[PDB]
Amino acid sequence: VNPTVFFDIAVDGEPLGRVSFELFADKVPKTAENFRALSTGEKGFGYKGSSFHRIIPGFMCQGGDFTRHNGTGGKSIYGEKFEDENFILKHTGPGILSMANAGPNTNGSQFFICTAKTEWLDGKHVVFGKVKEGMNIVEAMERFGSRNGKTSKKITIADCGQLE
Amino acid sequence: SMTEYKLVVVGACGVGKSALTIQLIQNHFVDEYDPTIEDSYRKQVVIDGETSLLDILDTAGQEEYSAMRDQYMRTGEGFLLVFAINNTKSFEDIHHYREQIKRVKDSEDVPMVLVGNKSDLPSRTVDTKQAQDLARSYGIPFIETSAKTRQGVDDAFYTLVREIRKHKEK
Ligand SMILES: *CCC(=O)N1CC[C@H](C(=O)N(C)[C@H](C(=O)N[C@H]2Cc3cc(O)cc(c3)-c3ccc4c(c3)c(c(-c3ccccc3CCOC)n4CC)CC(C)(C)COC(=O)[C@@H]3CCCN(N3)C2=O)C(C)C)C1
Ligand SMILES: Nc1nc2c(ncn2[C@@H]2O[C@H](COP(=O)(O)OP(=O)(O)NP(=O)(O)O)[C@@H](O)[C@H]2O)c(=O)[nH]1
Ligand SMILES: [Mg+2]
Repeated sequence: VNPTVFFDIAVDGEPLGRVSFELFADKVPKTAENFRALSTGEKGFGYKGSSFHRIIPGFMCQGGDFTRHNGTGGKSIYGEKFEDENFILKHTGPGILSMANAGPNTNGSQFFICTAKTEWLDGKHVVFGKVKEGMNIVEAMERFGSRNGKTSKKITIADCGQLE
Repeated sequence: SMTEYKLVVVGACGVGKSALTIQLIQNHFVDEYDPTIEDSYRKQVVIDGETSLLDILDTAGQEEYSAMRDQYMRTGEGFLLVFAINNTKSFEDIHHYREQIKRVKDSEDVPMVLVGNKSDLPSRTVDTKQAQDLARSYGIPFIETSAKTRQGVDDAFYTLVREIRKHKEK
């Protein structure tokens, strides 16, 4: 009964492929619901159109700033920030979906997909989902990154929503 | 002949490390905040009649990655300790940076300059006497800068080079 959402990824507007996620509403309900609703756009704002602005090979693909469009913004469905729900789930390997933040209790909309185990983030970033299908698309995205996260072409969420 | 120096810019997130570097390298300033992971720059300058290549390492203001931090401090020959005159915590952070640099380098005497940035802003929370007194207690220079007006920018980097040169005489 955990929800599934899809991203259709684009490179300078051209379709790259689809990534789907299982959202762990069974263990992290409020954080999963934020990401779900941002993916559907049902609140009148969300991820559709926004970019993966920071992609560091061997670590993660980070996106979700639909308010400032530069890596510094984002907002949740509960307000600008919300607290860290729990740390039950850990950064166990590639495909983990976790919240970005600027310190404790600053979750908004930005998120990252791990491309490796990132265990030093355990207890500091809330894990709330995992890649279901399309890890090969995530690996393609990772190739557009660089040492300092700058991407060689514009990587966007051209479409997104809830699967079912 | 010429010389070459590895300068490292450290300090809390948001204080203006990148803006200061981009003014020195590219002679412009933008309001938009682009948070740093890590960036490097080379620039040839003439300081006190001596031509030098500055290898500038612009670090992120972060406190989670100590092994990368330590290597930055091992390789750097001089360090800009940047705080913002409207960020009291960034000034309270400064002593931590000097402590870590001295530890990694295993030395009491490491080329450093204290940089009080955003001096253009009307929202000061750190008075300059505080910063002057701290730099004096360290025996290092204190330079007031604004990346936005370019005030003090060349001064900060050139002074750091002079401190490196003074250290090499010992
Ligand atoms: C004082 C900090 C602060 O308040 N702010 C506010 C504005 C910034 C901010 O937090 N956001 C924009 C925030 C966000 O994106 N959060 C990130 C965490 C983060 C932010 C920033 O600005 C920089 C860094 C992390 C960072 C800096 C330097 C790093 C770094 C991360 C990593 C490494 C590294 C370690 C070991 C080997 C290699 C490297 C990198 C170079 O070689 C490839 N360095 C260099 C010392 C760590 C990796 C994993 C490589 C990158 O991690 C990230 O980017 C993390 C991953 C988890 C998710 N997040 N980014 C965040 O949540 C917005 C508002 C969400 C600063
Ligand atoms: N008014 C004013 N704003 C400044 C000055 N220096 C930097 N800023 C502004 O402060 C913000 C952060 O600057 P930035 O140089 O990116 O800071 P940083 O220390 O490199 N941050 P990080 O540690 O994340 O890399 C930007 O919006 C920038 O325009 C200054 O001298 N005056
Ligand atoms: Mg910077």
